[PDB]
Amino acid sequence: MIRLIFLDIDKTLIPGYEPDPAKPIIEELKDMGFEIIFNSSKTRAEQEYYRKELEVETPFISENGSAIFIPKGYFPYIVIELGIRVEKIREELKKLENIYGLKYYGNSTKEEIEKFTGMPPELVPLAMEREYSETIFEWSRDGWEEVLVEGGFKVTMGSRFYTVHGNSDKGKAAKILLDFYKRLGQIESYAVGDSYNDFPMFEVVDKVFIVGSLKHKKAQNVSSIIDVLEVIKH
Ligand SMILES: [Mg+2]
Repeated sequence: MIRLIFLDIDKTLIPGYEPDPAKPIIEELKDMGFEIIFNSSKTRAEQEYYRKELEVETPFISENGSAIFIPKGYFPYIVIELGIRVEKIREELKKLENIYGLKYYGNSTKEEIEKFTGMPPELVPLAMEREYSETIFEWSRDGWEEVLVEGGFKVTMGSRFYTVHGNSDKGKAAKILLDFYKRLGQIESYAVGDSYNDFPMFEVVDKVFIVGSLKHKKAQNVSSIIDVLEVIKH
């Protein structure tokens, strides 16, 4: 049987932006025989950095399930796009930008982005390589969300800011990836997250953990990712 776990990153796997704290977690999960799938709002460029740093070479899912990346020849990258291109999102944000005082990646400076996100300077370039979504760092007037929703977009609160994306989510992407594993055998699925963008995942796995206080029906709350591992041991 295949044990697979979907791991969110920000505010779930690591405290901040440095990968180091997660090394022990990934090693332990690997020793326990898990297939570790990152499923984060982070861009593919950002996740490739974490993957390389943590030696994770499994499929991963980016920008709130907007795309599934499967390493060439992984199953006995191949990209499955499920969201919408970021240029279409920016076209609409541009129209709303000066109506709602919006600040997002496309209209903010590296400096602003660092201040908004608390991101280490050297990592900001990976965050700016967006393919299917935007992040709203701030606004000066409410109402833009309703407008984007009616325009066909999804607005989902993440670990730090709202994310504007297309017609997909972490669960739709997880569900599709889970089918690939099912062709290989029986699966015991887990999901670990921390915010609203993680809810769609919870609806598709057997066991669910939430790091922090956000409550969810099918989810068991814990204070940290370490706890998740302890619980799993049993
Ligand atoms: Mg998160």
